[PDB]
Amino acid sequence: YIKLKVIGQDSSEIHFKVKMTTHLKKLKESYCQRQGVPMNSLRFLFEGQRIADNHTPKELGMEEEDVIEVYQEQTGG
Amino acid sequence: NNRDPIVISDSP
Repeated sequence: YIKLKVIGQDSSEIHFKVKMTTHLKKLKESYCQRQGVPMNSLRFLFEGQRIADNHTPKELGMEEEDVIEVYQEQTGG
Repeated sequence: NNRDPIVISDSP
């Protein structure tokens, strides 16, 4: 299991326990539920790039104690 | 200094 560090806007450090097998689609939607907002409202930025639904931890280069940022999109959802 | 743990389920 990989423990990613999600940096919240209020300095909240979220520890998302992911697995190097699942898709980031499941992760993106689950995080939205954790906050209580609809999917596509929050953009996940990794190294300046936005995490897509078909994205996988196998690509880009995700590891343990990795830093991922989450921001609210102008679309609102 | 705030840590929240979330667990994800993986589809076989």
